[PDB]
Amino acid sequence: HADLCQLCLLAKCFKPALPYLDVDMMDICKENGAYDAKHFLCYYYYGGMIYTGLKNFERALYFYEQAITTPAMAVSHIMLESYKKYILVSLILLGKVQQLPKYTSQIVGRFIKPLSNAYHELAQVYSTNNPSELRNLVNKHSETFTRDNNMGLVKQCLSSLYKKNIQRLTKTFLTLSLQDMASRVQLSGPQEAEKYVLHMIEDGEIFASINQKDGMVSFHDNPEKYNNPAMLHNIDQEMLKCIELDERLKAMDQEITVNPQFVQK
Amino acid sequence: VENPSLDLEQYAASYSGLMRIERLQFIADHCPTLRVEALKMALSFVQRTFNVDMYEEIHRKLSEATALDTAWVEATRKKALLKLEKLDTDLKNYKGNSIKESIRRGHDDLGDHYLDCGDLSNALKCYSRARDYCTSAKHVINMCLNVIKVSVYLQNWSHVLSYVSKAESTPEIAEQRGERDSQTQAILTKLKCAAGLAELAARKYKQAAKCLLLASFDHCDFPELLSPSNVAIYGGLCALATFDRQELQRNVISSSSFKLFLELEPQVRDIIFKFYESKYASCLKMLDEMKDNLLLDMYLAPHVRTLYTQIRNRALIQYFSPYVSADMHRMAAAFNTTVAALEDELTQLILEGLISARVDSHSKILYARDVDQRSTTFEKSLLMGKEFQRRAKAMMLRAAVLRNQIHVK
Amino acid sequence: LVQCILDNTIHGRIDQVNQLLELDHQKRGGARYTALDKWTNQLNSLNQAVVSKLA
Repeated sequence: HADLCQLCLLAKCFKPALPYLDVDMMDICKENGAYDAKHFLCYYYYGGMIYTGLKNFERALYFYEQAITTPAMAVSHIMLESYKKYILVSLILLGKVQQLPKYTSQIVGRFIKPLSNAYHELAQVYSTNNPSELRNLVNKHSETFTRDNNMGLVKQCLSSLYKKNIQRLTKTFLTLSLQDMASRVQLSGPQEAEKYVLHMIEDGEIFASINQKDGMVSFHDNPEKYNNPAMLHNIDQEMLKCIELDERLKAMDQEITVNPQFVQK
Repeated sequence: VENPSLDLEQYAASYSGLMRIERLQFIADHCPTLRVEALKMALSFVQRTFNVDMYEEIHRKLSEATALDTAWVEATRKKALLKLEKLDTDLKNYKGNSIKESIRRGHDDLGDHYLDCGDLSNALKCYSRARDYCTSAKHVINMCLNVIKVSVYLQNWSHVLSYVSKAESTPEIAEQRGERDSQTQAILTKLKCAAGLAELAARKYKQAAKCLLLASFDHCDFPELLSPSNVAIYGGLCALATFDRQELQRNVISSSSFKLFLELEPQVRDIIFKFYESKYASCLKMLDEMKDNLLLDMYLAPHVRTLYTQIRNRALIQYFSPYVSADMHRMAAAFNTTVAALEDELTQLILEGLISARVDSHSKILYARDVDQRSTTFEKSLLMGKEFQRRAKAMMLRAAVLRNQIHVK
Repeated sequence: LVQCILDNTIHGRIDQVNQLLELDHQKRGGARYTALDKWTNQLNSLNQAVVSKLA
């Protein structure tokens, strides 16, 4: 799996590798010995890059997290550039850096983190909304962000700051002028803010309508009431995933009970 | 800045001794054209009252601002030391006579000299020994008075908190069953009143006023202690900031014990009454004028900024509480600001604070937003299901990596 | 009206724009939703404990 993902990553054909990344791995092939941790980390790192390229940050963040939580005793080159991308992807999808699992290896907390200090500083700036200050840091540490080849993932953090601030205006406002809107988010122009809101509505990240006559934006914030047959099917689909997931948990539990080693203790 | 309502008669008659100097020593020196006249009255007192160390420590600055008796302070230093040694020998005679009755006044009298002398660091350690020689309930009553007053005078708050808890449990849970419903003298009134001053420094405004409001005016006027004037101000301002409408009515508005303190301070009484009666423009305006006067204090100065912000926040929430949609022009006038400034203050109160509303900047109307209970539960339950399934899959992979014993070596 | 509402004497709110008073003929048997909220919160905390039992 690591080799296939790597091959489709060098020559960019991401679509063929999708069926082997959309399934939840539950077993690891022993392969008659060998199979060191390098192959396991490679699959859950090259898979993160593949999802990141397709702008699927929800599952890309999941893949990077699995690589970090791998038990380890020494810093590896393939794990160092996964804490770094874990921060950037979490800043794009979520509003902040997500908390790592409690059972992560101690090597990441003592050795991996100090090397990744430009990304940690980027997260610190990405806690008080100020695009101008974060712009300076990006152009200051630009040599580091371009050496690790994760350039173009920091520029998306720039855009995500503007979109996050607009998504915050819906928590306090109901109708805002375009001129006034491009003064708290530092968009510097009603025309610029007009297209920023228009893009976000099409993506679905906000519910709003633009009134060009008065130059205002009205935030509806009323997506849907839960009285639909489509929502009933949506809940049922979530039901079948959990029901079938529990069945495979029970199956693997039963095989433990009939294990000759288990019965002794 | 003018102080026409504050006559010098009320200013001087409130404090006594050298505790006045530490009040205007540094904060009151940042306002020109006002200390110069007070220096005339300071030139009559600071020489007296057994001042030895502070005689030269503070006067060195004012000397350069400009004959006198420079040799007057020389003689005082030498004579003071001789007096303490003379009476020590007489005390030791009673101890050697095996008379436990006469030694009782010895330890109490010796600790008294420490306070007036100026050196108080040795009094705290001496008072620790006196605790051991106290087996009767009568002896416990006397030594409790000294320990409370000396702890504050040194400003060691960490030790104050650890030591004041001992005084709570030591005297058999408040003298057994209360000794037939309290004594004639309201000693407990003084106990809480001292605690009220300490709690304010601990950044606990609610507990400070809570343990300051039950004060009985039976003491009337005590020249030997702090004035009642600042007691009303300290209790009133902490009352407005921390307790809600129900507690304010129960403990300040309708409590017929604290109103007597409001008589000697009429300004704070108008503050609380107008706040209760939903009159905000008058309440905030005269509060703002009073701010300059309080800024010259030594005790309320590090709390003026915090308390005022809390009071204004309470006013904003209480103003919008009865409304479902409130015009911003009426609100701006009632809060001494403009519509533009009101918008910026309400956004902070909507993002995190208690206000649940949505500002409409087109017509300048603050609409109240009510969350939909049914949709909220569906959103949270589906979110929990999504998070739970992600955790289950991650744990499932963790089981595989544990069985296979995979690690980076 | 403001004094009564702040005293919890009148159950309603004032619409200052239209000079209206909307009463509180509301608060039906919606205790089911609050019960479900407690169920979700307990399940959220319980799930985390089970995964993080040992490792």
